[PDB]
Amino acid sequence: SNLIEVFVDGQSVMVEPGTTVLQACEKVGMQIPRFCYHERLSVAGNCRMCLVEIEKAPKVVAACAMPVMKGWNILTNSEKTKKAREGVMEFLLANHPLDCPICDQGGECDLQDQSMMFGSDRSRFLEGKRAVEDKNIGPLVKTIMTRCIQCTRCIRFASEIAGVDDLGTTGRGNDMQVGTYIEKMFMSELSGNIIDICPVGALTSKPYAFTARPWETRKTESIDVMDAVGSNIVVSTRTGEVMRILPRMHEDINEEWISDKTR
Amino acid sequence: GVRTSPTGEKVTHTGQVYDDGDYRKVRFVGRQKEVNENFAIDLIAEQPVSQVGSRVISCDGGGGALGHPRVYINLDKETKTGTCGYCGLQFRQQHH
Amino acid sequence: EKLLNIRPPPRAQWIRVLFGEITRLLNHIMAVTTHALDIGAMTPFFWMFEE
Amino acid sequence: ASATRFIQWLRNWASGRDLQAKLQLRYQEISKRTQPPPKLPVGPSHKLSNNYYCTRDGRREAMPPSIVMSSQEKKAVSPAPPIKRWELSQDEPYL
Amino acid sequence: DTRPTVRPRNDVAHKQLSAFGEYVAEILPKYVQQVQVSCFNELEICIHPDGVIPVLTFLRDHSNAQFKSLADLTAVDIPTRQNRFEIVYNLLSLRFNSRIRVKTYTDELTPIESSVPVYKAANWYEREIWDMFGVFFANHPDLRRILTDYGFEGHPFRKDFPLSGYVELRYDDEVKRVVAEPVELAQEFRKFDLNSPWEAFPAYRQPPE
Amino acid sequence: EEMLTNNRIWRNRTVDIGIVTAEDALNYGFSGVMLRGSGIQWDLRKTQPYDVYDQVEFDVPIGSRGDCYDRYLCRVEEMRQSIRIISQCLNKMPPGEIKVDDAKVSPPKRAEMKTSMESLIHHFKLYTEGYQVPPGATYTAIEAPKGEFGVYLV
Amino acid sequence: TYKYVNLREPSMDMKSVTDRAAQTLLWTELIRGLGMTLSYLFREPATINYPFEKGPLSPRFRGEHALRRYPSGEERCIACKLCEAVCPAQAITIEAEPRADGSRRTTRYDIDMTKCIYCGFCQEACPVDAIVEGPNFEFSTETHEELLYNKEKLLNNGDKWEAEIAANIQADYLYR
Amino acid sequence: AGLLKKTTGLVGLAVCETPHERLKILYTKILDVLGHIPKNAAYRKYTEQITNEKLSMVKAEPDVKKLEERLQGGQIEEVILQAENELSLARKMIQWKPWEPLVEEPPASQWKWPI
Amino acid sequence: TRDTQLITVDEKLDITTITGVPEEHIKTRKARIFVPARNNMQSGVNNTKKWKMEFDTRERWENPLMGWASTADPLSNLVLTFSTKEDAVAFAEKNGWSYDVEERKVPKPKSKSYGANFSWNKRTRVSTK
Amino acid sequence: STSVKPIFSRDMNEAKRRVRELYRAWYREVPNTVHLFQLDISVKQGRDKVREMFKKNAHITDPRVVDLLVIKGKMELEETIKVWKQRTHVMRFFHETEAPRPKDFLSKFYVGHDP
Ligand code: SF4
Ligand code: SF4
Ligand code: SF4
Ligand code: SF4
Ligand code: FES
Ligand SMILES: [K+]
Ligand SMILES: [Zn+2]
Repeated sequence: SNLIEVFVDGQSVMVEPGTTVLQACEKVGMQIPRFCYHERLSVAGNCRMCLVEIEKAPKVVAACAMPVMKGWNILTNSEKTKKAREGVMEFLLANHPLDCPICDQGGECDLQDQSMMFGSDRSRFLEGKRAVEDKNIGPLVKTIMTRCIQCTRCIRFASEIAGVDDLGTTGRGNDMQVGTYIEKMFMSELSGNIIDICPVGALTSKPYAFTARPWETRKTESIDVMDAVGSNIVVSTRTGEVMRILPRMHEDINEEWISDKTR
Repeated sequence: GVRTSPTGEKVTHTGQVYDDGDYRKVRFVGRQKEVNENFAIDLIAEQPVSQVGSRVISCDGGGGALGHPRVYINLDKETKTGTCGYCGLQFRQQHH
Repeated sequence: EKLLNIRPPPRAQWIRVLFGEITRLLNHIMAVTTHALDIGAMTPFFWMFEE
Repeated sequence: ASATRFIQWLRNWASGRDLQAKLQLRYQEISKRTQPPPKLPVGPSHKLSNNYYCTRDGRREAMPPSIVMSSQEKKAVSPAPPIKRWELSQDEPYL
Repeated sequence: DTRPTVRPRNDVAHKQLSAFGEYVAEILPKYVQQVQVSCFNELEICIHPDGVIPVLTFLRDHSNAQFKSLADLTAVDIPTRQNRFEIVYNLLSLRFNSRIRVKTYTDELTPIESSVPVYKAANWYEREIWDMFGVFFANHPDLRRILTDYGFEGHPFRKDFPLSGYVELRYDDEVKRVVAEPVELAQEFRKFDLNSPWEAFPAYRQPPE
Repeated sequence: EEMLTNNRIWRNRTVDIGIVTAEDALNYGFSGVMLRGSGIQWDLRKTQPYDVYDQVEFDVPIGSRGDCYDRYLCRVEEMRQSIRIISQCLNKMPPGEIKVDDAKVSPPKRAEMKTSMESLIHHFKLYTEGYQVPPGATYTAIEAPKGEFGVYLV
Repeated sequence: TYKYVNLREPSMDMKSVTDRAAQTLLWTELIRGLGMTLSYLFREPATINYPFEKGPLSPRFRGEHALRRYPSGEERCIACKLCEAVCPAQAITIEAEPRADGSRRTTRYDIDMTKCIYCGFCQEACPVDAIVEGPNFEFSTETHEELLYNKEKLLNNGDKWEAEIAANIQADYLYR
Repeated sequence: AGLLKKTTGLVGLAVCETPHERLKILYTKILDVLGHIPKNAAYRKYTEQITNEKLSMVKAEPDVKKLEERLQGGQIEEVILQAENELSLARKMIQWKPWEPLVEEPPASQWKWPI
Repeated sequence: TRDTQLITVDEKLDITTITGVPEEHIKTRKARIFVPARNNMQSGVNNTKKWKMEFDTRERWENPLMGWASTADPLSNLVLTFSTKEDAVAFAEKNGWSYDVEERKVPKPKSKSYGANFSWNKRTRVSTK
Repeated sequence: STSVKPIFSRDMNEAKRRVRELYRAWYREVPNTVHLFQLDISVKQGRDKVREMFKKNAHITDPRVVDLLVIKGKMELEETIKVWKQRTHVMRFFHETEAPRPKDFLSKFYVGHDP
């Protein structure tokens, strides 16, 4: 066939042309770190957390946006790859606020877990952090944008999945802020999903605010009945009480999204 | 402060009070219901709003390592005060 | 620590040996004096349990 | 420590040792209950440079067991050299 | 090897134990199924359960083994396997100042040969395995429950046994006796999901699917 | 010892009582003073040392008759050897930190957890999820005050 | 290195044999034991006059729990639930919601003082020093229900023992 | 041989008055049992190797104290006791025949960890 | 070969009578064999690699004293991990439980091109970056 | 696939010999159990309880499962004979302090959600 051969840490794998370095590592069970890449949105390549060394190449490549060339040996655990993940994680946490105890994302946060799996264990940052002013985008999504890492997943989702071009980046540089610029409400039938695709606690559920923590919930896999689509959901419960509703991936029904009524 | 429902049972700071028909009130017969009278919501509101001449101010809660993690608060918004998410202290920008 | 593949720092190792041997005196005082108490001798229990 | 010299002699004589030198009751020789604040040192990883975690990561240097034999001329060997014989204490060989 | 926070690696012992592992396998090919040495220099001999007595007797009596002390005997319950149980022997050699692990397996219904003839220490350890796991040991002097209550039903250390059991005790005044009734908890044990969804150790990754 | 060691009443209750032979002690899984009371020269603090026990000097008491009396002498003598070790620990105590300088295993100082983003993440995760231990099984044993105390951790 | 504890041979010279004969007949070594206990009779007893004299403790003592406040009077707890997650005995139960002013605060904070093992992990895990184990060790009760503390009991403990808790922390926070 | 030790130091282990004679008997007896083991069995080759090495030292060290150091097996009575344990094992190894191929391979994932 | 003098037993493995479990918890239960779904709040996929066996949820009520969540179900916290679906089904049938099996859901491979973000004549051109 | 090591019995005929032997041992021991433990039940009640316990496991057809039941049952008899059990343990077979749970659908429907 047209399949080309690439190596992931020396293991051969046959991938279709156009496949990305990140997708080639999935074929062998390896998951590359990521904050901006989502398998159902456009490729951004702006978090630089997926940098992976390619053998016999002096430069690291964005694994989420780099197509695989034939005969490449992707080194997912070399010193260069691991030193690229520590630097990027160090830059993500430089201005991030010490909000973990009061942040609803604590315990199920990709920034926490990838900081403890791919980053360093301390900080050499001896300055003052940045502070951003919060924004109101409706009664459903609570915004604390000091925690935003400018991953643009909410921008791509709102424009592509929801077909609403209301979110964007204003300013430039370290002062780049995600928002609607003007006082506007991102009220859409798929508006609640920006909570999930936000890796940090910048976007969180307002009804669910402060009620529970991820580890103490019990997950019941059920079906949504608010409409005839039959969206698959997870009913999170704690001590005999329903706490929140979450999407459950089903490729042929609802992807990994659910409408606001369901959520 | 501490309120009292019509039955005379003191309402806690969490809004808890047994209804008239609730049998669980019997546990207080011959004893007392322990209610803390120093409502935090009331006390924190008594603190004055501090004026600071900068866009961004930081709060560690007072005492350094005896306080809370140091967070940074934005004061650009002129229609409200900036509030610390740990201790509740409020800050404002000097004449903007 | 063997499974983690880490090593405790030298000062911690000495404290653990220090209190490991203070803990040995706690055990042997209990063992010897309660052994004597069962056999009948009762006063050594009181002298060494103040230590 | 308040015992009279007569009783001190009597208790010393009966036990056969100078008890007053090693009293089992503590007096002002103990440390003060209030002590000055400490300033604890930092570990060897409290550096600002040449301190990447991939160079000091113990957990990531653990490997799965090395399989010697699997079912999927030579000299006899013991698990280790025979244990060396112990030597009698030079401090107090016989109690 | 100068790194303060990383455990030093002893490669001399790793070599010696690997050589003795082959030594055992060459002498007992009839039972030895697998041999391995961990990164912390511990040797494991995996055997067919029919070789419990031959393998242990060799290690106890052989001149170059002299494993004359049974440090411990225990079982591990892994429900995913056909032989869910895994009988583990830890032996200590005072002559050669070394330790070895012998591992076998059995299911709920297959007996395992008793080790009492080799090690008298195994008398009480095998009662514990039967008591807490339900593994029967053949030719045991007196096989009984050793840790659970009299008339206790079930083997607690099985993974499918609930943490709080099925019965609880209280004193009933009507019958002037201590009675057993189905378990009810004023506060249920809260189950936490703590596993991170991000792989921690690439070196131990399994082949896909 | 003035009350027990040379007391004839005490010696009657202990001498030639509970004799265990050296070969039976090993085959029954005995350890510690039970082995040493029968003359077996074995102490894990000297043969398989851990921590810093190879940097301290002490003697291992050894019995000769394997009876309750000899094992009593070993315990009284070990208490003297523990004072010997403590004297060396009090003098050779070094400076430095007291937990491994690896915040992915041991929590950071509270002053660091309230100042550094990385430390707060690690304090949060260590006290909620804990640190992951790589797969494997180990049998670790020490010379506990009353024998070989071991853990088979999987 | 090792040493024999009971490997000795008694000298068989006539004087030594007679010395042992006197010991056997005249009970010499049994009178040393009498002398040893006689000396203790004249030593000052080590007994303290409780409850008027209390055994010494240290600032690190782990006693009765208390929920602390800031100098402003605001509660320190922000319902992070780290103490609930690390509690070895699962003795802590927490529920929280947005307060009327928007703050993150608990509507429930229960410690079952009969499940608690008084280990101090909860105060090691708290990021804001909200939950502490105080120096009180005299709180025995006449009923099992009085040891099931709720947020109201724990706040009163904080308002009760703050003058002492704050001083003990001051004397120990540089070791934490 | 020199002076005869008064005690072995191990409870229940009597002092042997003819150690060199007793060790020749046992080591020789071991080599006789190993003959009935198949010539290519690893137990026969290894046990014969070590047994001859021990037997060689016994026949070249008339002094007991010096012989203990060369054998490195503790007191001479411990070495005699271990020669008797090697003889019982050799007799039992004949009835077990562990040199035969593996009785049965385990299920495919019987020794996989983690589950 | 073996010399243990084996015997032939031809019948489905069943240990319900020797496990010690009460009758009411072998016949009225329903064990759900499934691969846990990804926690949508994260991107990691390491929790969706092993099969699990959880039982049906029973009643939880409110403790009249402290309001805690009380239960009378001994198997409310019982989760078993299996390497394969057939391993899970074998364990369920061995212990007599009734089981429902949910087939694994794997994300489908997707064609991701960064060059499609800037397309000459397609709707995949992005208005923002 | 079907070859397995037996515990004691090679077939059901051999396993049922042990079951009947165990029933005799229990049948003869009830009169003493009601006597030594001073149970307030009669021999008829106790011997009917033994019969009930045996009948619960009458549908078994696996000789290995039957052997475990006899082995477990023999251990129960040993504790009763030697008075390792107390009056509480013997009387735990009768559930005297448990209110009889409903069996029909309507009764279970009213009182709760369990099947
Ligand atoms: S987004 Fe994650 S790292 Fe940032 S404060 Fe929230 S939980 Fe902590
Ligand atoms: S708000 Fe969340 S999803 Fe949007 S850019 Fe920031 S981190 Fe990404
Ligand atoms: S001291 Fe320990 S057991 Fe007690 S509440 Fe705190 S963490 Fe839980
Ligand atoms: S750890 Fe402290 S802040 Fe967090 S819930 Fe417990 S008491 Fe509150
Ligand atoms: S995941 Fe590739 S740069 Fe963000
Ligand atoms: K989010
Ligand atoms: Zn603050």
